[PDB]
Amino acid sequence: GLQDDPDLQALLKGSQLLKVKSSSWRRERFYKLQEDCKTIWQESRKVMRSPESQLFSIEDIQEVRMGHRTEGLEKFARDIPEDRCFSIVFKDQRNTLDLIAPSPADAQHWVQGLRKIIH
Ligand SMILES: O=P(O)(O)O[C@@H]1[C@H](O)[C@H](O)[C@@H](OP(=O)(O)O)[C@H](OP(=O)(O)O)[C@H]1O
Repeated sequence: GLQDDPDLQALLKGSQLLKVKSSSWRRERFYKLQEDCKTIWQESRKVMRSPESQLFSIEDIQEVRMGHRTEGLEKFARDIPEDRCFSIVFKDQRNTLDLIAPSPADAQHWVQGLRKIIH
C-alpha cells in the first residue's frame, strides 16, 4: 500500500480542491495526506487559524461519498459532474467537507485513497 498504491501516492503529494459552502462560496483549498497515513493537512483562511487546526485525523472520518450525496453538494454543485465531487463525513462535530476535484482522476484518488485508509 501507500508507496505502491497510486491513489495514496497522489494524496501524499496533495491536491488543490474546491471547498463548497454555498452558491457563491466555492474556494480553493489544498489538502495533503501526511506520511504517517494518519492525518490530513488542510489549508485554512480562518480568522483565528493555527497549525493544529489545519490537521485532522483519518480516525475522525465516518465515510467518504462520491457524487452529489450531501445537501450541500446537491444544492450548491449542480453544475459539477458526478465524477468530480465527493464528501468527507466526520464522527464528531466537524462539519462535512463537500469537495470538487479538478478532474475525475483526482476525485478517484481521494475517494478510493481515503476508503483504503479508513478500512
Ligand atoms: O465565510 P468566510 O468569512 O470566508 O470564512 C469561511 C467560512 O466560515 C467557511 O464556512 C469556513 O469553512 P468550514 O465551514 O469548513 O469551516 C472557512 O474555513 P477555512 O478557511 O478553514 O476553509 C472560512 O474561511
